[PDB]
Formats: sequence, structure tokens, C-alpha cells
Amino acid sequence: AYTNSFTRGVYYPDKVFRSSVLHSTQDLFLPFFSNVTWFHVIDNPVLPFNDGVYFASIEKSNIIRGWIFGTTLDSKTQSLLIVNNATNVVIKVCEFQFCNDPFLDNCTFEYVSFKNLREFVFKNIDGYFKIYSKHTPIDLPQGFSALEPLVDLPIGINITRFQTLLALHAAYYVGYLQPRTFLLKYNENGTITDAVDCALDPLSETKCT
Amino acid sequence: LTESNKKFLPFQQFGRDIADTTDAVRDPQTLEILDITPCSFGGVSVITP
Amino acid sequence: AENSVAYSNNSIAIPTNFTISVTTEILPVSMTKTSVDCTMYICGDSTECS
Ligand SMILES: *[C@@H]1O[C@H](CO)[C@@H](O[C@@H]2O[C@H](CO)[C@@H](O[C@@H]3O[C@H](CO[C@H]4O[C@H](CO)[C@@H](O)[C@H](O)[C@@H]4O)[C@@H](O)[C@H](O[C@H]4O[C@H](CO)[C@@H](O)[C@H](O)[C@@H]4O)[C@@H]3O)[C@H](O)[C@H]2NC(C)=O)[C@H](O)[C@H]1NC(C)=O
Ligand SMILES: *[C@@H]1O[C@H](CO)[C@@H](O[C@@H]2O[C@H](CO)[C@@H](O[C@@H]3O[C@H](CO)[C@@H](O)[C@H](O)[C@@H]3O)[C@H](O)[C@H]2NC(C)=O)[C@H](O)[C@H]1NC(C)=O
Ligand SMILES: *[C@@H]1O[C@H](CO)[C@@H](O[C@@H]2O[C@H](CO)[C@@H](O[C@@H]3O[C@H](CO)[C@@H](O)[C@H](O)[C@@H]3O)[C@H](O)[C@H]2NC(C)=O)[C@H](O)[C@H]1NC(C)=O
Ligand SMILES: *[C@@H]1O[C@H](CO)[C@@H](O[C@@H]2O[C@H](CO)[C@@H](O[C@@H]3O[C@H](CO)[C@@H](O)[C@H](O)[C@@H]3O)[C@H](O)[C@H]2NC(C)=O)[C@H](O)[C@H]1NC(C)=O
Ligand SMILES: *[C@@H]1O[C@H](CO)[C@@H](O[C@@H]2O[C@H](CO)[C@@H](O)[C@H](O)[C@H]2NC(C)=O)[C@H](O)[C@H]1NC(C)=O
Ligand SMILES: *[C@@H]1O[C@H](CO)[C@@H](O)[C@H](O)[C@H]1NC(C)=O
Ligand SMILES: *[C@@H]1O[C@H](CO)[C@@H](O)[C@H](O)[C@H]1NC(C)=O
Repeated sequence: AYTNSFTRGVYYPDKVFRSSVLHSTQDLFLPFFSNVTWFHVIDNPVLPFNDGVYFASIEKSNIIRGWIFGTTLDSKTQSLLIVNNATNVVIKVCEFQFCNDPFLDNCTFEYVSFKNLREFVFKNIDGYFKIYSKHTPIDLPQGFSALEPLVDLPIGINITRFQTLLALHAAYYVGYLQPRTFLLKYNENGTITDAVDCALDPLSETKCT
Repeated sequence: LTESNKKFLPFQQFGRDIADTTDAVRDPQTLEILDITPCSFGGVSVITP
Repeated sequence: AENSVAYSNNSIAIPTNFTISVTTEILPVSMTKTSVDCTMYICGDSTECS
């Protein structure tokens, strides 16, 4: 299936404080009013990565627990793994495949840390994995939310495909990022309050000009 | 470097000016915000006969 | 609007009443005075660039 993006996916592009300005920057952004694939959980198909992934999830009890990343994903090359087991967050890059634990009655890197909508942006730039996130108490809602950076990792391995992980005893949306130019509005406190996609319609091109 | 009172976000490190120049920094040891001002202005007016 | 003056060689038109019109004219006179510095603008607090 498909559904509208509804002006979502705007994150902070850097670590620079700006106050009450309109800044035009070009980066990997989700295009406005675009198509995102909707999957329903009562399925976790293998999907590609491309230049980046906007992963939104509407949940009430955190059914989605994490993601797996890699190129082959068959215990052949390095495969990244994000797992939240409701106490801490585990990041691995090991090859070993583990079955999903039911919740009824060699690698050189490892890190240990409907009412809810959790939005994440994953992108791999010059061998660095960047994860931006935003969790809000709530098709996607037509509101503007700015995604703050949480996770930066020096991983290095290429990632071309990914797959989500479910807590098998809620729905999610997947979109792809594109190189786009955005006009962002920084208020008095350095928060991104609104954005304009410069290549959507001629009115926004006039606004960006 | 001068003591400042800018409200930096917790993930932000630098503040930028109108000229996209660095105006505020965050010290990496003591997490405080410091403003950067020039050394001294050179242009003074001289009124003389 | 298209107009056509009723012209003939024995007819004249003379006003019998008037009006007093006070109109507005706006004229710029001066602008902002600015001044520049060489080293503060170009390099700025840099001895070797100066
Ligand atoms: C040459 O032109 C001048 C002005 O252009 C005329 O002189 C006088 O003009 C005034 C204004 O028109 C006449 O006074 C009264 O005007 C009222 C309308 O007022 C509105 O418009 C004016 C601007 O024109 C605004 O300031 C005002 O706030 C209003 O928005 C009419 O309602 C009056 O009529 C009443 O009085 C007459 C008697 O005068 C009654 O017969 C009516 O029934 C009514 O009760 C009035 O017209 C003033 O009357 C003009 N003077 C004279 C002597 O008529 C000249 O008339 C004109 N011609 C010549 C030959 O000089
Ligand atoms: C869910 O995931 C967490 C995260 O790994 C598991 O909890 C335990 O987390 C600690 C993080 O500090 C792991 O490290 C160990 O900590 C102890 C004491 O802090 C320290 O002495 C060790 O040297 C080591 O650093 C610990 O390995 C991990 N426990 C296990 C068994 O892996 C938690 O177990 C997971 N499961 C559940 C049901 O919560
Ligand atoms: C940027 O953030 C600052 C916070 O440091 C804002 O300043 C203050 O913000 C509060 C709202 O959070 C304003 O309301 C006040 O709230 C307190 C606590 O609830 C209450 O006791 C007061 O009676 C008042 O209602 C407060 O007026 C405001 N103060 C000033 C000096 O601005 C600031 O507004 C933010 N700027 C933005 C969002 O543009
Ligand atoms: C980087 O390391 C420095 C140590 O050189 C850390 O500074 C230390 O911060 C703690 C914060 O709790 C200070 O403890 C408290 O300080 C207050 C005021 O000085 C005092 O009244 C309390 O009784 C308590 O001692 C500690 O003094 C301070 N040490 C120094 C030498 O300034 C700093 O927090 C570290 N920064 C990061 C980002 O890790
Ligand atoms: C699993 O372990 C082996 C052996 O430690 C890793 O092999 C690397 O092999 C190359 C050439 O054979 C060596 O130059 C490297 O030094 C080895 N790596 C290390 C860390 O010693 C292999 O890469 C490991 N695989 C994963 C996914 O961690
Ligand atoms: C976008 O979604 C709409 C509605 O689901 C669909 O009609 C259209 O074909 C989609 N376009 C692309 C390029 O996927
Ligand atoms: C990623 O792909 C590029 C080009 O295909 C390759 O040069 C690079 O070695 C790959 N990265 C890793 C970690 O193998």
C-alpha cells in the first residue's frame, strides 16, 4: 500500500544554533507530500536502504523492537543490529542471526545504552551511521515535528537493505530520502518551527528565491 | 571570550551569526556557552584643526 | 476611457465653478551613510592576513 508523507521527516541537519532566521540548506531530506509504504502489524519484509530511511511507527505497546542492517544479511558479511529489549538498547555489528524471543508467560563494535508515534531517520554518510529520532504522544498526522539527533556511530560497513524486528507474542511506514534543498525557520530558541521544500511547486520555489 | 546567556539546545555545539560565522561556542569540559567578540575596533575619528 | 472633444469653429467651453485640490508629492533627499574598514572586514583579528 501507499500513503501520503504529510510534511513529515524534517530533522536537524547539523549541530549549529541559529536564532530567528530562515536558512536554506541542501541535504538528504524526505520530499514533502510524497509516497511512503504502509505496513500493518496484527509482516516484516526485506526492504532496500537507498540513500536513507525515514521509519515512522504508530504503536501503543512498542511491538517494533529494532532493525537489522546489511548488504547480504545471511551471516556472510557484517550486519548491524539495533535491539530495544525494554530495559536498554543494544547495538551490534555481528554476523550471527538470532530468532525472535517470544514475550509470553567476533565483531569489533558493540554499544549498550494508538497513543505513541516514533519517527526515526537512518542514514550512512562517509561510513558514519546517523540516527535521528522524535517520539510524540498521539495515515500520518498532518503536523510539523523536528527530529533531533541521538545516535552517531563510526561503523564503516555498507548497508543496502534493512528489515524491522517485531515482538511476536500497531503499524509502520517506510520512506526514502532524496537530495533536496529546504528552507528552515529557526525561532528565538533555536527550534525548527516550519520548513519549505524548494522543488515541490512553483510557489515554494518563489518562497525559496 | 565572554560569559553568555544563550539558550543552546542540548545537542547543539556552536552558534552562528548573520554572516554564518561562529559567534557562540560550547566548552567541551564545562558545558557553558561563550560568546566571541573581536579584539578591538581600529577605526576612531580624529577631530583636529 | 475613450473621449472625443466636441470641436467646432464657433463653440467654446467655459467653466462656471472650480475646486481646490491639495495633492501629495513624495521626494527622497538623502540615504543611509555607511563607513567601512579594510582589515576588520577582510581579515579580522589576524596579524598575518593584515
Ligand atoms: C460650485 O461648487 C460649490 C462646491 O463644489 C457649491 O457650493 C456649496 O457646496 C456645498 C457642498 O456641496 C453645498 O452644501 C450642502 O451639501 C450637502 C452635501 O454634503 C455632502 O458633500 C459635502 C462635499 O460636497 C461634504 O462635505 C459633506 O460632508 C456631505 O458628504 C447637501 O446635502 C446640501 O443640501 C441641503 O441644503 C440645500 C440648501 O443649500 C437644500 O436645498 C437641500 O435640500 C439640502 O437640505 C447642500 O447642498 C452648498 O449648498 C453649496 N452652495 C450653494 C450656494 O449652493 C456651489 O453651489 C457650486 N455652484 C456655484 C454657482 O457656485
Ligand atoms: C536486555 O538488554 C540488557 C542490555 O544488555 C541486558 O542487561 C545487562 O546490561 C548490562 C549493561 O551494563 C550488560 O553489561 C554487564 O553489566 C554488568 C553489571 O552492570 C557488568 O558487571 C558486566 O561486566 C557487563 O558490563 C549485561 O551483559 C546485560 N546482561 C546480559 C545478561 O546480557 C539484559 O540482560 C537484557 N534482558 C532483559 C530480560 O532485560
Ligand atoms: C524560549 O524559551 C524560554 C524559556 O527559557 C521562554 O521564556 C519563558 O517561557 C515561558 C513558557 O515556557 C513563558 O511563560 C511563563 O511560564 C512560567 C512557568 O510555567 C509561568 O510561571 C509564567 O507565569 C509564564 O506564564 C515566559 O513568559 C517566558 N519568559 C520570557 C522572558 O520570555 C521563551 O518564551 C521561549 N521563546 C520562544 C518560544 O519564542
Ligand atoms: C569534565 O571533567 C570535569 C572534572 O575536571 C567535570 O567537572 C566536575 O563537575 C562536577 C559536577 O557535579 C563537579 O562536582 C560538583 O561541583 C560543585 C561546584 O564545583 C561543587 O559545589 C560540588 O560539591 C561538586 O563537587 C566537580 O567539582 C567538577 N570538577 C572540576 C574540577 O571542575 C566536568 O563535569 C566534566 N564534564 C563532562 C561533560 O563530563
Ligand atoms: C571474524 O574473525 C576473523 C578472524 O579474526 C576476521 O578475519 C580478518 O581476516 C583478515 C584476513 O584474513 C585479517 O587481516 C583481519 O585482521 C581479521 N580481522 C581481525 C579482527 O583480526 C573476520 O573479519 C571476522 N568477521 C567479523 C564479521 O567480525
Ligand atoms: C503514490 O500513491 C498513490 C496513492 O496510493 C498512487 O496512486 C500512486 O501511483 C503512487 N505513486 C508512486 C510513484 O508510487
Ligand atoms: C562499499 O562499497 C564500495 C564500492 O562498492 C567499496 O569500495 C567499499 O569497500 C565498500 N565498503 C566496505 C566496508 O566494504
